[PDB]
Amino acid sequence: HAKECGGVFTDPKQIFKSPGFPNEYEDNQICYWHIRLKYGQRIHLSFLDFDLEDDPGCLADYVEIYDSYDDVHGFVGRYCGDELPDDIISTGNVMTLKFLSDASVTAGGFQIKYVAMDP
Ligand SMILES: [Ca+2]
Ligand SMILES: [Co+2]
Repeated sequence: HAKECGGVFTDPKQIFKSPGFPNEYEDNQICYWHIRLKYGQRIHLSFLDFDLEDDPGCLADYVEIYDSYDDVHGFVGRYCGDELPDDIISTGNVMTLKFLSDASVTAGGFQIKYVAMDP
């Protein structure tokens, strides 16, 4: 139980896993993680593991990161393949992660850490 993932996260620190990790993710997976810390705090995001389906535009499988509390504002990047994306630091107290896999081809998945940064 199961292909369940995401929600809102307000703790100082957490490691997000792709559903099933360390098993490969499944097809047709969508997950949203919304990080919200205290006003004045920022988010240091780091990639422990990253292995998704690869294609030139990441049109199939991807993890998207937003420097905001939605998946509309402050788009920082879209990632796939087996390269570890560089660390991401938020400009504010909010960050949004979206994972999507399409109908075919799976890979190892990911573990992504965030930690609070104080002023
Ligand atoms: Ca796929
Ligand atoms: Co606007």
